[PDB]
Amino acid sequence: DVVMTQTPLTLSVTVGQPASISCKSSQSLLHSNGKTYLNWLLQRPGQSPKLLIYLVSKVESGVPDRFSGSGSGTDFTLKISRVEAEDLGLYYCLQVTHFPLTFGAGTKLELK
Amino acid sequence: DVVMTQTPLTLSVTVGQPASISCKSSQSLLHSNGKTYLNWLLQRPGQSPKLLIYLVSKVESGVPDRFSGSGSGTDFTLKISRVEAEDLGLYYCLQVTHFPLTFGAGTKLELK
Amino acid sequence: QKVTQAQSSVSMPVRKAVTLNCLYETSWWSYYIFWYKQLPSKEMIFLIRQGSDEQNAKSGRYSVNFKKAAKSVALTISALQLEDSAKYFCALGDPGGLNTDKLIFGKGTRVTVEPRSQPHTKPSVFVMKNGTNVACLVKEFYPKDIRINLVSSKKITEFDPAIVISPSGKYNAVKLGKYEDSNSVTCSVQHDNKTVHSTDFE
Amino acid sequence: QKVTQAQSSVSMPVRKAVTLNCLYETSWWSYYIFWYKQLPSKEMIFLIRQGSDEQNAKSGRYSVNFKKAAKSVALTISALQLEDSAKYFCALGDPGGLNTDKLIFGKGTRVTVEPRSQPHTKPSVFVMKNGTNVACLVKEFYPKDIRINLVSSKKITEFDPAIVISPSGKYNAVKLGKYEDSNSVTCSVQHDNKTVHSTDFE
Amino acid sequence: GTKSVTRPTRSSAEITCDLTVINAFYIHWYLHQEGKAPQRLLYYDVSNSKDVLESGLSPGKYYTHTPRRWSWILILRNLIENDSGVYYCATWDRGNPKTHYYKKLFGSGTTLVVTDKQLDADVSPKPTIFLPSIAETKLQKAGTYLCLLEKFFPDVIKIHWQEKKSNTILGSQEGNTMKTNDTYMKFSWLTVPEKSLDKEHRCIVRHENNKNGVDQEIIFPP
Amino acid sequence: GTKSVTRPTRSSAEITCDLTVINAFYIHWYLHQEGKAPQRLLYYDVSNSKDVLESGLSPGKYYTHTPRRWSWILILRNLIENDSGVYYCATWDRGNPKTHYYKKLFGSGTTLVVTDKQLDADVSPKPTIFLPSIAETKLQKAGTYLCLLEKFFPDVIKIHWQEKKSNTILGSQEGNTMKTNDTYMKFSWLTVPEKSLDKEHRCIVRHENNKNGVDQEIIFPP
Amino acid sequence: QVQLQQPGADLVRPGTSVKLSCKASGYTFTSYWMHWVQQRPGQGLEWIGVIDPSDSYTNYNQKFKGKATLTVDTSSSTAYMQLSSLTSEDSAVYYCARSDDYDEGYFFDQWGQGTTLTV
Amino acid sequence: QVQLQQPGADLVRPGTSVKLSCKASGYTFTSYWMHWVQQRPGQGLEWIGVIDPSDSYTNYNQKFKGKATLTVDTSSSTAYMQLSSLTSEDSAVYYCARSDDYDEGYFFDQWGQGTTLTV
Ligand SMILES: *[C@@H]1O[C@H](CO)[C@@H](O[C@@H]2O[C@H](CO)[C@@H](O)[C@H](O)[C@H]2NC(C)=O)[C@H](O)[C@H]1NC(C)=O
Ligand SMILES: *[C@@H]1O[C@H](CO)[C@@H](O[C@@H]2O[C@H](CO)[C@@H](O)[C@H](O)[C@H]2NC(C)=O)[C@H](O)[C@H]1NC(C)=O
Ligand SMILES: *[C@@H]1O[C@H](CO)[C@@H](O)[C@H](O)[C@H]1NC(C)=O
Ligand SMILES: *[C@@H]1O[C@H](CO)[C@@H](O)[C@H](O)[C@H]1NC(C)=O
Ligand SMILES: *[C@@H]1O[C@H](CO)[C@@H](O)[C@H](O)[C@H]1NC(C)=O
Ligand SMILES: *[C@@H]1O[C@H](CO)[C@@H](O)[C@H](O)[C@H]1NC(C)=O
Repeated sequence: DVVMTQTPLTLSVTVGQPASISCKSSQSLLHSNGKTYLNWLLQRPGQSPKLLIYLVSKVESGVPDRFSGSGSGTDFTLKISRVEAEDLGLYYCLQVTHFPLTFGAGTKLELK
Repeated sequence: DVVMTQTPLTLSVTVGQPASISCKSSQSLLHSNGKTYLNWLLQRPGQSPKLLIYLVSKVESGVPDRFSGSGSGTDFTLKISRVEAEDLGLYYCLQVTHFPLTFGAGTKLELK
Repeated sequence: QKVTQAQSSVSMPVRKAVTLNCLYETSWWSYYIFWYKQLPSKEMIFLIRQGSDEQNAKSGRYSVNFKKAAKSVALTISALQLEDSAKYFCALGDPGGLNTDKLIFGKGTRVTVEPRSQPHTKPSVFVMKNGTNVACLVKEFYPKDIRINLVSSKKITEFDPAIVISPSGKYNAVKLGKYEDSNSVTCSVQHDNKTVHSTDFE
Repeated sequence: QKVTQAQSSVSMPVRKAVTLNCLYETSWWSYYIFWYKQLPSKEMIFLIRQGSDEQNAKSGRYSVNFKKAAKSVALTISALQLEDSAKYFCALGDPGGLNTDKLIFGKGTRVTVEPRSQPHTKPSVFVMKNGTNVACLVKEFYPKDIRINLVSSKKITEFDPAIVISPSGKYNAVKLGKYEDSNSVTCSVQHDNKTVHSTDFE
Repeated sequence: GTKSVTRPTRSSAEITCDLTVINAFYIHWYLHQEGKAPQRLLYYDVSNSKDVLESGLSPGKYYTHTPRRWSWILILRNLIENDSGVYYCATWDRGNPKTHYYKKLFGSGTTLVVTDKQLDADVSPKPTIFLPSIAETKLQKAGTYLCLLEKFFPDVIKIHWQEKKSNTILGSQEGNTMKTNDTYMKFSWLTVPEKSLDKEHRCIVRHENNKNGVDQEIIFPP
Repeated sequence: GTKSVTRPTRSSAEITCDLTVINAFYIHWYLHQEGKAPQRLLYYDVSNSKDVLESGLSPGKYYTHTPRRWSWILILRNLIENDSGVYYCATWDRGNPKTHYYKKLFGSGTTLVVTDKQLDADVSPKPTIFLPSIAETKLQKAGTYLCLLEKFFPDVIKIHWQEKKSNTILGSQEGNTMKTNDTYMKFSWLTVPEKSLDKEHRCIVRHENNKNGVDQEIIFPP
Repeated sequence: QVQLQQPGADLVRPGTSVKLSCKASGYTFTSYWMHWVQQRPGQGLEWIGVIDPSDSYTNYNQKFKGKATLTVDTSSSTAYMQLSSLTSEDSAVYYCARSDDYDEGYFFDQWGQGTTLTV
Repeated sequence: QVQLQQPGADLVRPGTSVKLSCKASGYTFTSYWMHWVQQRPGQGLEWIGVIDPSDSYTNYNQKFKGKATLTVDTSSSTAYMQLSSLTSEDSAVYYCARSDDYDEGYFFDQWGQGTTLTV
């Protein structure tokens, strides 16, 4: 089936340094409908996960402008221009174009 | 049923003397058709009987004019104006209007 | 065309011959005349067809006495059986070369065959009963003149006697009535000036 | 009067809404407009009747967008089910006060309900055989785009694959063929750029 | 093949054609009322499948259904009292070794009765049979059964005796139909010799309004 | 109550009215061909028992038989290729608690096919069923029966699965009719879970030209 | 000339059914009935029965009913009697005679020679 | 404000079927799917299944198929899961989330508080 793979799977990043998290898929995520689906979800430890990025490029309302998304084909990447104290937690790239709805391995954000 | 009765049932009559034989019936012989039936039959001994008188009054052809018939109701009578040597034998009055077809007792003709 | 049959009811003895008339008026030059028999079971059976330009045709026991200028044809039936009691229809037919041509029938006469002229016979009288119904049976009398009388006290309904021909050649009569006293009924037959009772045979 | 329906074939997802047009020309003052549904079993079922002098009537999931001067009425079906795939006929009716009045129908459109927009699913492939006939079965694939190929050597006759909706909400396909070597056939599915063989599950 | 069909007023009636002829070209229909001459009502052309009515008849009253090949049925609408009678299905015959055109083959005839048929109750024949009198067989040495039927409205009734099996058809004298109030009544009898009382006899009565839609059967004691 | 009637050219056809309405006053008849709008052919007045044809139709072609009370049948003569289609028996409805005159009740519709029907052989459906694949139940844990029918001329065919008893109606996807030479062919399938293979299933196929004049029944292995 | 003749005589054992014949010639055999009549020795005639050949219609005496059966062969113009259960008393002279149509005068036109049946 | 809440926690014995609920309010409950997702302690999320309330159309993960049954009560606007054959490994935090129509952008709009199901 479809399985996601997150490359760094850990990131001890200090404040103010932009960072990039890349995830790849076994098969293309370009739906026959005409869109590609990849949700970048942020899980703050102790509470429920919140959605950061939907439709690869777009960003959910109520989210700071530092977060951004890019990529295509089978490889995508989330970018954080500015890393703050509220970005620490876990990050998942989630693929919904194929029904098994596989989740990513999980990227843990830490600080130096 | 219907039964005939001959009164004399014997007649020793000499030549040339007219004779009368009467027979009576229990019921009237007037058929609903419109006729009465009474046959006077002559049986010469040794041969088959021959019919003398039919329909009471009429006479069969080939018979001498001496024989005649009369009567009505329930009583009839055969008359022989002249008695000859060829009239000897037996005589029957036969009734056919009722189906049992009863025959008469029989009148024997003899000579003195 | 118009076909009329004069006779309304004809009765003949067995083994005799009968003749039925048929008057008709036509307009064509050449025509045909057919005779049909209708049994009591309503079955029209073809009997004979006489060619107008032909002689008096004969078919079995049926003959036609036809003359071209007569404008009247009679059917003669010889040696009448007992099953010839039927209704005879005379039909006039247009030239049969076409298939639309119809037959125009007359009112039709009726033929009945009584037993031959026979000597008288004393009939036998019997009584049957199942329930309130009572049946008086009279057997084997040739003279049709008969008067079956049922003697009882509570006659509720009465039916006219049925008189039919028998296979033996004589007449059988049956009279049906409704009586409360089923076993108290008697039968009297006034046939040929003689009286017959039902108990004379018991 | 004359009624024409523009659409010839309409396809909509489940739980969505569809609209079918009906153009018509009339001459009377007051008329009526009816909508009828014909199932695949040929059963005309009444859907809605819109009073000409009345407002836009609503009956269940069916609505009519009617304006007196529009001379065109459209039927809106909301929350489409899966059993609504039928033939829709638009009928114009003369004033129904009399009983001789007829309904004049249009050519009628066709409505099909495809499964809702769904994520892709890998279909499962199996093979059945009884005699020379061979059946290739493909189960549970959402994208209709599919190419079932039967690989053998003595294809005598072939039948176009039948693709239907399933109770699960996805597509089932069956392809039937005639093959002398019944057990020597293989199945290949070129679905969603990926290849599936029948032996991948044995 | 004789039959009767009873129908109410304003109903529709079907009359079957008993002819089994083949490759016919025209089928004529004849009406025979009581006391009147038979007269043709119409004729159906099967080459063009069109029925032609005799002059003086209202169109839309008759019809010649052809449900199968070589099978015809006449259909009557708006039945009224006058419609009763007997209906014959007839046809000419074409060709012969000697071209006589001898006859016009006629059907078995079907009686049609038109009644009110709204106050009509059950009018199937109800048998009340009779037993032989012992005094009769005492001297005459024979038995005379009597199968009585009563209270039936359609007078078209066929009573014949078959003893135990159909092959034994016995001649049985029969009286004429007698009208009792609105219904009819009939009675038949059979005389059997000494070598007949050891079996059972049936007066197999056929009637249109008979129960179960089939002919009755009345067993007699031996 | 759907049905099909196949007839040759020049024959006559009967189409039954499935409406069970009571005290009706008019009965309209609608023809629906393929690719064309439904159109009314005639309407029968039962008050006067007279059928009125739409303008432009030749009289003597149709008829509205009424064999019983509240039962109607349309009779067609001189059948030709154009006569095929679907026939609907329809009627308006009179009265209501709220006088809507809402609808025109429509019949079940009867398909009529007109063919040559002289070179036609026996065209009853001939089933060639299929068995579940063991590999399919090996992992998917289900069985997929397949009831195949072939070589039937009247395409009006109703295939539904009833398992062992009629109360068990199973949803069964079915492919469209496929034309093979002059005849037609069809195939249906049913998917059953693990708790279904212990019984027997029947694809009860109803077809007009089916043998014995009754619907077939094909038993499946468990 | 009309002529009916019969076998001259016959001798049978008791208990054996016998057959008697009356050959007729010289006239229309159909139009006239045939009457069989017995005659015991020393007694008058006794009517046995009548057979009509055209319709083969037969009537028998009440006493002789069943004992005597009358039949006709129209092809050969013959009339036969079958006698059953012969005993001592069933020996007599048997005669066949010709009758008429009963509507225009009934009579016994001619007689045969008879047959003296003895047991 | 759209809000979905779940029971805070639950403690059951192994081998007992359990029922989980996700109460939703403040939005059109019909127009959005409901996705159930599990989370093992110390591991990432794992999708369980999806239920469409309008048509009650449910899809399940291959591994969790049969174990979890999804149902909806539209009258009370609730979504329930039935868990069968509970064992040691079937203890995790279960979450309900809201989705969109998949044709104009798919996302997980909101999440509940979850429920830490322990055996
Ligand atoms: C008198 O009539 C009654 C009424 O039919 C006869 O009773 C029938 O007897 C037969 C004998 O086989 C039964 O099968 C019928 O069911 C009886 N019918 C009834 C009771 O309605 C009775 O037998 C007649 N009496 C006779 C012939 O002596
Ligand atoms: C393949 O098709 C044949 C032909 O129909 C099937 O044979 C039938 O088997 C059933 C079993 O109940 C019998 O009742 C029928 O009489 C058979 N029909 C015949 C011999 O014509 C056969 O079962 C099918 N193979 C399968 C299902 O595996
Ligand atoms: C699509 O198919 C091509 C065939 O060459 C293959 O190279 C490519 O990887 C496939 N893509 C996916 C996503 O399966
Ligand atoms: C006829 O009947 C009357 C009745 O008085 C009777 O006197 C007479 O004798 C009867 N005749 C016959 C021949 O029975
Ligand atoms: C007809 O039945 C009535 C019933 O009251 C009865 O009074 C009358 O006598 C019957 N008539 C006949 C002719 O049977
Ligand atoms: C029709 O049958 C003929 C028989 O010769 C065959 O050649 C042909 O291929 C068949 N066609 C179809 C479409 O089945």
